[PDB]
Amino acid sequence: AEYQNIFTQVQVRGPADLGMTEDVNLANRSGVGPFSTLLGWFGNAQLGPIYLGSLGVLSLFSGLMWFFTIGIWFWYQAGWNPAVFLRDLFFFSLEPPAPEYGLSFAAPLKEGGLWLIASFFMFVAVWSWWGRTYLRAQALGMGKHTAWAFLSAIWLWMVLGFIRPILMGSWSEAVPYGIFSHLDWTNNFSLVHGNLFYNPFHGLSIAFLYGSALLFAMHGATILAVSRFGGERELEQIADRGTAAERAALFWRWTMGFNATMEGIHRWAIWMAVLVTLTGGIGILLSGTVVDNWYVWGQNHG
Amino acid sequence: FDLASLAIYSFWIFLAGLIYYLQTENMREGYPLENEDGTPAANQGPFPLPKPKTFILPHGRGTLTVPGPESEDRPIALARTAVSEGFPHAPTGDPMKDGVGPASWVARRDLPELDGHGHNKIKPMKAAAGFHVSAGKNPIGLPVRGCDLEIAGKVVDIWVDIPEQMARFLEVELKDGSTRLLPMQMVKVQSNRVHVNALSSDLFAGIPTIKSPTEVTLLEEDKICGYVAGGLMYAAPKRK
Amino acid sequence: ALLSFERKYRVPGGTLVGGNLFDFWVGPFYVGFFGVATFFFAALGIILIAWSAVLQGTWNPQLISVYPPALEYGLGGAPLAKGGLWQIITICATGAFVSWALREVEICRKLGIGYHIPFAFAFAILAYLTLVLFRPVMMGAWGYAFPYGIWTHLDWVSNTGYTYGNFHYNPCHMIAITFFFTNALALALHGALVLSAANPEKGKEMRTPDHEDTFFRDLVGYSIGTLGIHRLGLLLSLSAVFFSACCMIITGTIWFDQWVDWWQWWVKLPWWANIPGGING
Ligand code: BCL
Ligand code: BCL
Ligand code: BCL
Ligand SMILES: CC[C@H]1c2cc3[nH]c4c(c3C)C(=O)[C@H](C(=O)OC)c4c3nc(cc4[nH]c(cc(n2)[C@@H]1C)c(C(C)=O)c4C)[C@@H](C)[C@@H]3CCC(=O)OC/C=C(\C)CCC[C@H](C)CCC[C@H](C)CCCC(C)C
Ligand SMILES: CC[C@H]1c2cc3[nH]c4c(c3C)C(=O)[C@H](C(=O)OC)c4c3nc(cc4[nH]c(cc(n2)[C@@H]1C)c(C(C)=O)c4C)[C@@H](C)[C@@H]3CCC(=O)OC/C=C(\C)CCC[C@H](C)CCC[C@H](C)CCCC(C)C
Ligand SMILES: COC(C)(C)C(=O)C/C=C(\C)CC/C=C(\C)CC/C=C(\C)CCCC/C(C)=C/CC[C@H](C)CC/C=C(\C)CCC=C(C)C
Ligand SMILES: CCCCCCCC/C=C/CCCCCCCC(=O)OC[C@H](O)CO
Ligand SMILES: CCCCCCCCCCCC[N+](C)(C)[O-]
Ligand SMILES: CCCCCCCCCCCC[N+](C)(C)[O-]
Ligand SMILES: CCCCCCCCCCCC[N+](C)(C)[O-]
Ligand SMILES: CCCCCCCCCCCC[N+](C)(C)[O-]
Ligand SMILES: CCCCCCCCCCCC[N+](C)(C)[O-]
Ligand SMILES: [Fe+3]
Repeated sequence: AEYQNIFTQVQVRGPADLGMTEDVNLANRSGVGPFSTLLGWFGNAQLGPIYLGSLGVLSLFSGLMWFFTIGIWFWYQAGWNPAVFLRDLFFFSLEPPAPEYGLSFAAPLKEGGLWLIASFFMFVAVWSWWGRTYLRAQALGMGKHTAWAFLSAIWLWMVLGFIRPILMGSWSEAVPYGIFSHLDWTNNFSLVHGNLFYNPFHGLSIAFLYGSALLFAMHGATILAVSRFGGERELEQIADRGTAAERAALFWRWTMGFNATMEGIHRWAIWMAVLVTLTGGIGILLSGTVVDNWYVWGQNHG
Repeated sequence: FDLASLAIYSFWIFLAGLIYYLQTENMREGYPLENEDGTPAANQGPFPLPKPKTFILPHGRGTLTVPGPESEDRPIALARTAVSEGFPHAPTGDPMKDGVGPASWVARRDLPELDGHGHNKIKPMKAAAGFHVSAGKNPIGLPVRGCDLEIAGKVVDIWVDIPEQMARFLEVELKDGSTRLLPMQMVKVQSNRVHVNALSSDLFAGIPTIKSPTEVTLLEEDKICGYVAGGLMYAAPKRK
Repeated sequence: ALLSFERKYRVPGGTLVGGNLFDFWVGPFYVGFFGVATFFFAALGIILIAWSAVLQGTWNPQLISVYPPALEYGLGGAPLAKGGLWQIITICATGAFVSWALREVEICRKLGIGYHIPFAFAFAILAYLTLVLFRPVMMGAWGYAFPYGIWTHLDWVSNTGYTYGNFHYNPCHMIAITFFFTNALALALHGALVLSAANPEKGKEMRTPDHEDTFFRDLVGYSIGTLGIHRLGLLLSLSAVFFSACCMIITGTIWFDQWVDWWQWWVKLPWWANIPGGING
């Protein structure tokens, strides 16, 4: 049983790490939290601290209000019955306004007006969380890659429930707030638009969701294959190539003819994932607006 | 040819542009390619060498520029087995001691890696105030057995990644009372022994030593690690 | 040609089959017995696709479809133009994939690195074998397998899933999806985190790993660690594919109905039997 660095053998533990200061407003930084011996089997045991300033608090406030808006609507649709509430929890659904309400905000509360209010609260939670992921990196002297890669995911989200329904002309076109209901909507959307499998931006989004899973299995296993030389210390391998990085690249060069660097596999990785929703966003923006039937269009063009 | 037509064709032109960016970014080490005698290769492919980039290294350690002129900065005791290219190069001496094949090290910085605050990243636990084994079989004091099934020493310390609170090395006390370091990723900790399938006991002393007792350099780490992993190929004559 | 640091690694040793006979490189590509084999198996399979292409009568990659035998051949064999080519081609691909993971293992031995990689690939091989072997056999016929066509294999996914109402309601399908999304979420953050430290703001020195930990602690309240995120990436990606393999192996053999019917087990549950109110009452 030649040990494989999947789970830790000996967890060790000392003083909590308070982290870099740099320019972080320590006033807005919470204290350090408990240590999870259970999470130490897989990674770091230390829990916390968190930052929580103006932006994070605005984010969690609206984010909660989106959650309590959808929930109270479930609580209403269940006759306020704490047993009907758990029965149908995955069947409840806050639906946007019916189409002939268009993009009007005068749609009544119980018939679309509540969807507009959670969607406001959720719009604010995301974007001020997005602003948070940016400032967190500024405060520490880091590049902004996290916020940029996050704006990739926001993009398909702004498309589903905002940009595309606007261009379609009614809120009805957005995605309902419900477990099963949003899946029904996803099925319906492909049928309405002539089989999405033929939307060439969808078939790209898939290649990247798959390829994102290919690449992290590739990368996650490689770094574990060369952790026996400190390979996970990627910064100092970037800084100062060690046999770990040389051995990682050569496995791949011998295996498939070409290889990355310890920096550059991170560019492959950021882009492979980011492209998932960049293409996914484009193919959805284009459905119903410019292309009605993707299968028929697949015959006209290519 | 419509907006969606335009779109998709544009995305594939972007995409080809992005793969071109990424491959060249991934040429900032090891390039240009060399002949097997170590002079510039005739042929390099279609992707060019990337424009240098620099990293300013913290704690005054300087700056890195890549691609820069590559040199192994170490004697390589190996030699072509073959006239034309593509064949093994066989080790001319002891590959383990000489650092080749699965035993390779890199001339890394003979300095220790520093954390954010400028202290050594790695420290033996009995130099790391407050650090202790927190779960799983605490291995200090355990005899260390090699792949010959004979004992090589006894564990005296655990060397920890402070910022990240992980066992990295077992310090191991050999027959002469001196010690070597053993990678944690290369040992099996058991209730009554530590087993090292990579080396036989007789080899434990060929582990490269550290020139100081409470720190280790990246140069040292690299020598210590590649040698232990070199035993999988090279101490297998003794694995039964 | 070689990477400027590659020479000291091109040593003899580490082969699993054939001793030193195949211990060499072709350009950057290692050879070894299983690259011999990979070449053989993948060479044959490509010929028989080219054959299967001259029978169909088209040399367009986007129309070429090697179809599995008819449902009515059960698990037998078929003529080359009625499934036999799909059957051999499937055997060359399985040979090519297994060979490829084994050649990788020789490479792990020569370079003295972990065997994590070919083990992770082997999950992709299980997934393939699940759709082309384990599932069709359990159902009793090769014809239940997906064809080798660029678009026909998407029609196969299409046709198959809509046999079960919405394949969305398959509870293992949702666990596989959740893992696939979370893998992509994690690969984005993790590449972005390293790049944000390797390439800090202008007028700054290259950040450190502590700077990485603090970013994520500030952001979400926990840093899994640089070793943990790579274990997480591996666990995440293999779990997606293992639940894919689950979600399919149980579909057709031990579950037959509209996959949404499965979720009557929660609704008809006794402790809220017949209540007036909600969606289902
Ligand atoms: C996984 C569940 C379903 C499935 C459902 C879908 C759906 C749904 C979609 C695809 C899509 C694709 N699928 Mg499929 N597909 C499956 C099984 C496979 C197998 C296989 C051996 O099992 C292969 C090789 C492919 C191959 C492919 C490509 C045509 C395409 C992009 C994949 C990608 O980037 O993946 C990640 C891999 C990488 C990034 C690495 C590079 C992969 C290369 C491109 C694969 C080349 C195959 C080549 C054309 C055929 C072999 C050449 C031979 C010598 C003849 N599918 C099973 C049956 N697949 C998408 C598409 O565009 O379809 C037209 C799409 O929308
Ligand atoms: C029957 C159903 C249809 C179909 C209909 C659709 C539709 C409709 C859509 C997709 C889309 C997707 N499809 Mg399809 N699809 C089908 C068949 C498939 C198959 C397959 C094997 O058959 C596969 C693998 C896929 C694959 C995929 C992905 C490539 C893509 C989703 C990317 C993603 O991560 O979204 C998930 C990620 C996001 C949605 C981004 C979220 C970002 C936001 C900002 C995060 C908010 C969090 C929130 C505030 C909560 C915080 C809570 C607190 C943390 C507690 N499709 C068939 C043909 N598919 C999408 C797409 O882009 O198509 C082009 C899409 O919308
Ligand atoms: C109409 C379509 C149905 C549906 C029906 C199905 C069916 C049917 C199946 C899936 C399967 C999948 N679906 Mg579903 N699914 C739907 C909606 C979705 C949506 C969505 C957004 O709505 C998503 C995200 C998904 C997600 C997924 C994943 C769970 C899974 C695909 C990955 C996988 O299995 O990889 C597994 C990976 C492989 C098979 C790849 C193996 C590759 C081999 C080992 C190597 C190939 C090398 C190649 C030949 C090399 C070329 C040369 C080199 C490139 C040089 N489905 C709708 C409702 N879905 C599939 C699944 O679970 O499969 C197990 C499946 O069969
Ligand atoms: C490459 C694109 C992929 C991706 C990327 C991506 N996502 C990202 C990022 C990136 C790069 C971030 O930086 C950003 C982030 O912050 O990451 C940590 C994020 C993120 N991606 C998220 C989700 C997400 N990403 C997804 C997808 C993906 N994101 C793509 C696959 C998906 C789906 C559907 O596949 C989801 C759900 C979030 C984790 C986060 C964005 C967070 C945000 O803006 O949140 C606003 C909300 C709040 C601040 C609070 C909400 C509160 C809850 C509603 C309350 C419920 C809890 C209950 C009341 C608790 C009770 C008491 C407890 C003690 C139990
Ligand atoms: C389990 C996590 C992910 C995973 C992991 C993974 N895959 C891997 C690896 C790893 C860790 C490798 O080491 C290995 C590799 O070398 O990657 C570069 C591989 C790899 N994954 C690949 C592809 C791939 N992986 C996929 C999936 C996944 N791979 C998972 C998401 C997918 C899809 C559809 O999701 C594809 C297409 C290859 C690039 C590579 C394996 C290359 C290989 O095996 O080459 C040997 C075989 C040949 C050179 C040719 C075989 C030719 C056949 C005989 C004829 C064609 C038969 C085939 C069935 C036809 C298909 C037709 C299509 C229309 C369907
Ligand atoms: C314990 O119970 C209580 C009551 C305390 C609870 O809190 C329980 C709560 C719940 C059970 C709620 C759980 C929620 C769900 C099951 C719903 C799941 C939701 C989803 C899966 C969302 C799917 C996709 C949603 C999308 C795509 C949203 C897009 C948002 C828009 C981009 C935002 C745009 C904003 C607009 C249009 C607002 C317009 C108005 C302005 C002023 C701008
Ligand atoms: C068990 C339940 C099954 C579902 C799966 C649950 C896991 C949730 C993952 C969230 C991804 C966000 C965190 C992962 C991204 C970490 C980014 C990173 O690169 O971390 C490096 C390290 O933290 C500093 O060095
Ligand atoms: C809410 C107060 C947070 C401080 C508590 C610190 C928790 C660390 C306790 C160590 C316990 C280890 N254990 C038993 C959980 O594995
Ligand atoms: C940044 C990494 C680049 C990897 C891109 C992989 C391309 C996969 C090709 C899938 C083809 C999609 N489509 C719709 C044209 O069939
Ligand atoms: C892009 C998806 C599939 C295309 C095949 C993969 C590209 C070939 C990779 C091997 C290149 C090695 N080589 C010959 C350049 O040295
Ligand atoms: C989808 C993965 C394929 C992307 C191709 C990326 C680069 C391939 C060619 C690299 C050339 C390496 N070489 C042989 C010049 O050393
Ligand atoms: C995935 C785990 C979730 C991590 C979130 C942790 C938040 C940190 C808050 C710790 C609180 C400290 N203290 C003592 C003020 O309670
Ligand atoms: Fe990494």
